[PDB]
Amino acid sequence: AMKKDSKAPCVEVFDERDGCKAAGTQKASGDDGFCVKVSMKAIKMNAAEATSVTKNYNTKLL
Amino acid sequence: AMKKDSKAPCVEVFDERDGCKAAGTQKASGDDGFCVKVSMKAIGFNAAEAASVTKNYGIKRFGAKS
Amino acid sequence: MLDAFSKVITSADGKAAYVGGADLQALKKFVSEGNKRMDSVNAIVSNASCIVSDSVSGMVCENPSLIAPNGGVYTNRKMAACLRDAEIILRYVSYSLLSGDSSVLEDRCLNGLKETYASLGVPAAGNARTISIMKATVIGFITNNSQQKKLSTPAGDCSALASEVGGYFDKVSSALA
Amino acid sequence: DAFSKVITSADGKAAYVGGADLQALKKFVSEGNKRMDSVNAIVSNASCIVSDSVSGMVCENPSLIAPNGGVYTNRKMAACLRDAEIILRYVSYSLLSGDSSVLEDRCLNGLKETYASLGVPAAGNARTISIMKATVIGFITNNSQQKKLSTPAGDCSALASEVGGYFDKVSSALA
Ligand SMILES: */C=C/C1=C(C)C(=O)N/C1=C\c1[nH]c(/C=C2\N=C(C[C@H]3NC(=O)C(C(*)=C)=C3C)C(C)=C2CCC(=O)O)c(CCC(=O)O)c1C
Ligand SMILES: */C=C/C1=C(C)C(=O)N/C1=C\c1[nH]c(/C=C2\N=C(C[C@H]3NC(=O)C(C(*)=C)=C3C)C(C)=C2CCC(=O)O)c(CCC(=O)O)c1C
Ligand SMILES: *[C@@H](C)[C@H]1/C(=C/C2=NC(=C\c3[nH]c(C[C@H]4NC(=O)C(C=C)=C4C)c(C)c3CCC(=O)O)/C(CCC(=O)O)=C2C)NC(=O)[C@@H]1C
Ligand SMILES: *[C@@H](C)[C@H]1/C(=C/C2=NC(=C\c3[nH]c(C[C@H]4NC(=O)C(C=C)=C4C)c(C)c3CCC(=O)O)/C(CCC(=O)O)=C2C)NC(=O)[C@@H]1C
Ligand SMILES: *[C@@H](C)[C@H]1/C(=C/C2=NC(=C\c3[nH]c(C[C@H]4NC(=O)C(C=C)=C4C)c(C)c3CCC(=O)O)/C(CCC(=O)O)=C2C)NC(=O)[C@@H]1C
Ligand SMILES: *[C@@H](C)[C@H]1/C(=C/C2=NC(=C\c3[nH]c(C[C@H]4NC(=O)C(C=C)=C4C)c(C)c3CCC(=O)O)/C(CCC(=O)O)=C2C)NC(=O)[C@@H]1C
Ligand SMILES: *[C@H](C)[C@H]1/C(=C/C2=NC(=C\c3[nH]c(C[C@H]4NC(=O)C(C=C)=C4C)c(C)c3CCC(=O)O)/C(CCC(=O)O)=C2C)NC(=O)[C@@H]1C
Ligand SMILES: *[C@H](C)[C@H]1/C(=C/C2=NC(=C\c3[nH]c(C[C@H]4NC(=O)C(C=C)=C4C)c(C)c3CCC(=O)O)/C(CCC(=O)O)=C2C)NC(=O)[C@@H]1C
Repeated sequence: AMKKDSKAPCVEVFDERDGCKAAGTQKASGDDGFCVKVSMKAIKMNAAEATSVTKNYNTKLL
Repeated sequence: AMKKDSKAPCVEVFDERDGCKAAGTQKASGDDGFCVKVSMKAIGFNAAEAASVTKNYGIKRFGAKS
Repeated sequence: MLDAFSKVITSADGKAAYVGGADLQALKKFVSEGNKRMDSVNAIVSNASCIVSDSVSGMVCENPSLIAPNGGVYTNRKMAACLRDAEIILRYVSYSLLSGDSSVLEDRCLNGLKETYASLGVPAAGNARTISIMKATVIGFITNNSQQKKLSTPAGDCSALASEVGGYFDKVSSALA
Repeated sequence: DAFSKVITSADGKAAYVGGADLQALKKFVSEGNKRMDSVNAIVSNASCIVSDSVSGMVCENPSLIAPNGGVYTNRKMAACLRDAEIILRYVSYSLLSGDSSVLEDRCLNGLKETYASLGVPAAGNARTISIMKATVIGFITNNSQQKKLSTPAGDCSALASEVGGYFDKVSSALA
């Protein structure tokens, strides 16, 4: 059932084949450069984006 | 002196005069709807944006001048 | 483990799962066109904000009564709830594309949604248009038909994955009609 | 001093100013309300401002992305986009506080020399800053074409000139 808690799967995809590493980001096992992160997060309301759409909806992407 | 630690002031501005409040977000005294938040954080690299600029730099967006 | 992603859906620990190396190689093999599929999921999530904003904006610009008094997204509070919903739906679609099926989308996002919207007066026509624009936008990225921003991928044909993600949006549309 | 201490704190943990404190802060600098909308314009659009400016630097001089180029490889491009955002944020803080002392002390002092040692090209920086400047002034003066600010209609030319001056401080330091 849809739980009414605004929680959705947030997926992040990483391709670090170029060899560039940030400290404290190694959280899975592997050395081929690939990683996928998935978490369940409450999707929060975004007042700034809401305000902008109200103002700017009639403008197509330029 | 510039400290080479990537740290910069991160300012957020809030105008909640419309009376919409989110639970647990009251962080200072006041009821006029205004707040300013400032923290000092290291600004992180954004691989996705970098990859996109490399690909798309030649596209003029936003109705900008050449 | 092949349940790496799916365990997150039911977990109560609030912890992310990270899948790499052999575990990721197995999950990519488990579904079709693993590499192009990851690029497609990445296209959705990396652009989620602009996808949601352009879609809700197009819903309003084609039907500006939605933002007039008594309208579906009149007031910032309602406009925010709508953009939030569009994002939630977009994210369940992104997960469907990652996992290779719509079971979680149907169970945790769509099951009971139409009833909720009916009780709230969230207009079905507007919802239909937001979904159709989100669908068009995602297909646009995946098929190299995005004019403002192209994906940074090897050149090739992603039409099968575009059809698959299209099917996922269609599950949403059919549930809410 | 509420914000000032955030700059000098060890963890840089968030401070919040609201109510009477915020009211007093707004009274100490000119046009407090328009100033807050102006700061909000910068930070709310930080990603697009930085992206369009660096993009323009490169489309004007595509050799910057060729081998040996200032932003060749994702690692270098990302460091550039980071610096652009860092500078933009020190500029936003200058507009908030009404002066450039923190910008000069913690962002600009030593920056030209650091860039000299790395081979970060001054001409590219100059273009990136000029575009960031034009973009921000664009928002504040209702000249942005894709997205307009949600503010009461009026004139913000004085604040646009002020923020222009903060960008010029950056340009001068890096020239
Ligand atoms: C934050 C994104 C923006 C939204 C949303 C919006 O409505 N406007 C936005 C940005 C913006 N950009 C400018 C000005 C310039 N942008 C560029 C880079 C662009 N031009 C090119 O030739 C290329 C490469 C193909 C680009 C990526 C340039 C050169 C400028 C002009 C800078 C100058 O005037 O010296 C503005 C300012 C208003 C305008 O549209 O010109 C905004 C608001
Ligand atoms: C994620 C933002 C985008 C980037 C970056 C990019 O390169 N393309 C992006 C978005 C995108 N949008 C569409 C399609 C549509 N967008 C709208 C809304 C727009 N049109 C309007 O009339 C108004 C109100 C004035 C808007 C805000 C609409 C209606 C569509 C068409 C939907 C359909 O086909 O039924 C696409 C798809 C490719 C295209 O340009 O159509 C992209 C990639
Ligand atoms: C109603 C649902 C709105 C909406 C509100 C949200 N506000 C969010 C964050 C937030 N707001 C403030 C300002 C508020 N707190 C104060 O202490 C004072 C004045 C004394 C005010 C005016 C702050 C400081 C914050 C951040 C809190 C923090 O830093 O911990 C917020 C959270 C967003 C998120 O977490 O992603 C929401 C949802 N949002 C909307 O879209 C509708 C219109
Ligand atoms: C070098 C400076 C790059 C760059 C790298 C960054 N990566 C960041 C986050 C991140 N990366 C991964 C994938 C990595 N971890 C693994 O365990 C594996 C495989 C086993 C890989 C390939 C993950 C999982 C994460 C996030 C970790 C988390 O969620 O906490 C990252 C962080 C950005 C940030 O902090 O916001 C950086 C900077 N970034 C660049 O732009 C250059 C090119
Ligand atoms: C439609 C989606 C796109 C398109 C995509 C293609 N991607 C191709 C190959 C490819 N992509 C990746 C990265 C991907 N795999 C991962 O595991 C992750 C992160 C976890 C990502 C982001 C890899 C490793 C590969 C294969 C090796 C390579 O070529 O670099 C690809 C080539 C065909 C194929 O391999 O099936 C295509 C066509 N291309 C397009 O034109 C649209 C926009
Ligand atoms: C140039 C920047 C803009 C422009 C801005 C104007 N803003 C005006 C008034 C105004 N703005 C706010 C909100 C602001 N004050 C705060 O404390 C915070 C958050 C902490 C924010 C976001 C208020 C409260 C006010 C005054 C009350 C009101 O009128 O709503 C304004 C009116 C003139 C003035 O008050 O000085 C202008 C012109 N307008 C533009 O056209 C450009 C784009
Ligand atoms: C935007 C395209 C729509 C629109 C959307 C609105 N939705 C509103 C409230 C709302 N939405 C949901 C479903 C959401 N919560 C979840 O947990 C999940 C999935 C896991 C989803 C998809 C719920 C449960 C609710 C009610 C409770 C809540 O707000 O959190 C909403 C507010 C309506 C009102 O209060 O009157 C709006 C405006 N509205 C539109 O006009 C377009 C078509
Ligand atoms: C982008 C518009 C430029 C460009 C920028 C690059 N900067 C690079 C490294 C770098 N930048 C700084 C200054 C930065 N750190 C701070 O703490 C502050 C202010 C508080 C700023 C403004 C430092 C200290 C460094 C080196 C150490 C580090 O990265 O943390 C950089 C990498 C260069 C290289 O490694 O060779 C680039 C590419 N490059 C361009 O071409 C345009 C003009």
